[PDB]
Amino acid sequence: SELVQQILKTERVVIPMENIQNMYSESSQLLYLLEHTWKDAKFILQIMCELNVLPLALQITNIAGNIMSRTLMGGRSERNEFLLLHAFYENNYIVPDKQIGLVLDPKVGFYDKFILLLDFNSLYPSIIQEFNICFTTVQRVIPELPDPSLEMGILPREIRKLVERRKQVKQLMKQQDLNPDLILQYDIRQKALKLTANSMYGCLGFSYSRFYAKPLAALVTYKGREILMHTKEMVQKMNLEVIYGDTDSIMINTNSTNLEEVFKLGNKVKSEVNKLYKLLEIDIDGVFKSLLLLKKKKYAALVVEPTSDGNYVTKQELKGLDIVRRDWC
Amino acid sequence: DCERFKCPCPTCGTENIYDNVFDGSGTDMEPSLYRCSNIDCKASPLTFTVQLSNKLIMDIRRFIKKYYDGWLICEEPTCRNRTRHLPLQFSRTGPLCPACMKATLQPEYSDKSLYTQLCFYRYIFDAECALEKLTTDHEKDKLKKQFFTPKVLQDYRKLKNTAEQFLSRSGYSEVNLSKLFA
Amino acid sequence: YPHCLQFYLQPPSENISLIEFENLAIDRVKLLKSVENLGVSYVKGTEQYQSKLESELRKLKFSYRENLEDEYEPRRRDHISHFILRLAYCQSEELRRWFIQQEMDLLRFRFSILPKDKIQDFLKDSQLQFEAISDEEKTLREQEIVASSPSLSGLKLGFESIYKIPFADALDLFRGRKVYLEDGFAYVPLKDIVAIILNEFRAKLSKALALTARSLPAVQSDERLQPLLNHLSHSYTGQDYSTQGNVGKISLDQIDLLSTKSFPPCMRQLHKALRENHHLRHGGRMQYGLFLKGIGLTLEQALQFWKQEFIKGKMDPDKFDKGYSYNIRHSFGKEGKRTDYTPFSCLKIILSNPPSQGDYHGCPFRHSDPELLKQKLQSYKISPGGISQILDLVKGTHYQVACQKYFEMIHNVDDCGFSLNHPNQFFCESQRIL
Ligand code: SF4
Ligand SMILES: [Zn+2]
Ligand SMILES: [Zn+2]
Repeated sequence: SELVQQILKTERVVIPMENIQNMYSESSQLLYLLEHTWKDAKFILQIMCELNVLPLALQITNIAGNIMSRTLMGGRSERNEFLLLHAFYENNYIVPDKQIGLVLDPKVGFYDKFILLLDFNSLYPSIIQEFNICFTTVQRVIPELPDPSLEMGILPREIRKLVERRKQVKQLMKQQDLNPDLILQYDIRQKALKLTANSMYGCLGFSYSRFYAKPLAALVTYKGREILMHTKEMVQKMNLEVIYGDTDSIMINTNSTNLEEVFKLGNKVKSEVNKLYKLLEIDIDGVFKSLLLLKKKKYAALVVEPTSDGNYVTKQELKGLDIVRRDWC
Repeated sequence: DCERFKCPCPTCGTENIYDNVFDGSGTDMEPSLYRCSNIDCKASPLTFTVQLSNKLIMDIRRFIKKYYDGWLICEEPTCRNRTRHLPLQFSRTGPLCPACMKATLQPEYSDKSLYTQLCFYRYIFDAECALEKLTTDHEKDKLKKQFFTPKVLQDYRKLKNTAEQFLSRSGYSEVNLSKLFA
Repeated sequence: YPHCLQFYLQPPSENISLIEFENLAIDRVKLLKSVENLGVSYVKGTEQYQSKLESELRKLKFSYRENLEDEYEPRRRDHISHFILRLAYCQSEELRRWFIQQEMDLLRFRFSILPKDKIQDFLKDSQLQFEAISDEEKTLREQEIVASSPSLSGLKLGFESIYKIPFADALDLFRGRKVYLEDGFAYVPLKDIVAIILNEFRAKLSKALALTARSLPAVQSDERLQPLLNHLSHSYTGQDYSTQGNVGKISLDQIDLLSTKSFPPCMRQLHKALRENHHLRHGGRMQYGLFLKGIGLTLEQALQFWKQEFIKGKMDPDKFDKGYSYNIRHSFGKEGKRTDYTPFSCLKIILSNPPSQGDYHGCPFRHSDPELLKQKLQSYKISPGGISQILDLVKGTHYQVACQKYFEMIHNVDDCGFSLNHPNQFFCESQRIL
């Protein structure tokens, strides 16, 4: 409904029941519903034509190793299980089978100076690799990480294969004069890899999945929690402020009026968090002119992406300010 | 932000309000229950302790009435719905209004009130404390010399006792350590 | 002095008064912060460091003479105090550090005064090997003890109840060749006894500490303990001494005169600034503003003061009504309660409210960059040695004491009289000395 004009950017004329008899008494508007359905399917295709669902899902399944016919249908158990089992049964185990965060009290208050958006894309695969956790590698019956002095085992090895394949993509991407075909191939491939990497930990918290060894999940949560906490106190040192936190996001204050030193502070903290751990990444994604805070998932802001020549496009953004009581004047 | 104590006079017909033990000004200060407020009339409400007692209970026994019947009200400052049929879905803050499906729900008489108010009662009947906390020697000695018998004291003691026991009966002052460190 | 001195253990599952709960919380936190301050002020063995603490500590109900088994009052208070604050600091390393470190040093002090017999017997009650030599062995082994270690001078070793040990926990007293050996039952002066006690204490204590932090969610389903859930180190003091409407009445004109001798650096500099600019931002005044209620002048008088400093700086004499003065007045109205209806405490002008370009609200000792601030403070006609020893503590990121030493100097009086926490208390003092 909304998507009709967000990505697709057109109109969606819709007709309830009581006008269906009107259109029974009508040839122009009935035919109009017909051509409307025509355009409906059309826009429905344009969805794929732009988002490139087909080759994306295709490549994913290719790397996933499971029935694409059961892929579109929706699932995270499949695109994790039927992938992991590939390797796990090169390692002559025997698995079981089928049967039947932290808020940080967002300090609401308008903000005037520029605001930066830190993304912890790839946080859970990151921490898991960083601390070499794998089923075989914990006396799981409160649990504790072993000495990293062992050789990395099974699951982080697969995570590492995925990460280095992302590295491969990022390396060969810097080419020039490539046919737009292989260009899009690369970019979409990278997207797909990031998709499954973010999916990764999901294969555990979903109790009804096979590998639901919950102590794993408890441990990982504890770890990421302390991760975020250290992050907060470290940047807190830096004479700045930290308004909103979440498992996979940090909305942070910047407290300045310039535009370039901003990126310097970005790169600064980008290296700071790396001083904690190398494999862990961070993304200096977006910049806000001024911003209002009501809740996560519900606020108002000015997306200010820096256009070339140090200029910037500025658009409003109203994340969820509806007016439900259709009663006013 | 609580509700004061209002009181009916048994003889003069007027009404009263009992905020703090002492009735106002400094060296002049006098006990609450001493004289009816209405300037002229000279009845002294103290001598009707027991009657006061009644209203005390017959008042508290509606505050509790509210809570266990606690309303439920909406939060998103537009919706403003009021009901009791607690719905079943849930989220971080708690449950969610059925209409404004994007918002929480709050109790009305937040327990914090109820306990606050019961403290507010137990406050103004336990003069002993406020007497002890008083600074100036001579004021204390003179007023005690004046009109703090065993009788007056004992009557305060009686009503204050009723209040205090009636809250500490069982709701809130306890924190069961045996479940807090397991 | 009391039985109190004991190694924390075994959470006491009673059931208690909510009031007493938050009471103990505040009390103990006060004790901690204080001990830290008192310590960082002087050096340990100085008798100020003793007198002051043994005054405060005894004042807050934790150390008196002999009584019954464990339901004696102050020992019980100590007990429940700790085993509450345990729930306080389970959410950092820095926090858990600070808590450990402080409790450590406290126990050190509070223990260093017990009578010697009580010392050794309570060590006995603590664990097994905590046992004492016979002083005959002092004569028998003076050569061994003295010549063995350099931790003793000459022959004058006092009548210390030296102790028998298992080497198995001597793990540094001996490998450093600092003690005689009798089949690992080395004999060491009391000093290292205190040392080892404190080290095993730190170990066991941290080992316990981590556990609760691994077992938090219970509290999450209650909100009575919402402050101590994670709300101690924040913008409430010990308590509101310099609160609304304390001693003071002074006419407008005198303010500037008093300024040059009474305004803590933050204020003083902001008042200079508004003396020059005659204009201020949306937030700024809302510090200075409430700070004035410190002395508590009447609104219409304060309104008049601000009017002078407003329209002389060309602020439209009509806006004033429906603009600034409006909220300036409301600052004594209905809502503002604990938000505006209060003055500010340094721990609100430090831990938050970032000060921006060219603005003045905010702790200088924090936000003012170091050497610019060096010349700046020096411009108050200050000996550079004081400025240096001050900037030292300033980079020690503990500032109240810096403000303190500054005042100490600028009035030359060699006691701070207190441990400052609120600028208005600072002011009431500065007026006290007159
Ligand atoms: S003690 Fe705090 S409020 Fe007072 S001058 Fe120093 S930094 Fe400012
Ligand atoms: Zn009457
Ligand atoms: Zn609703």
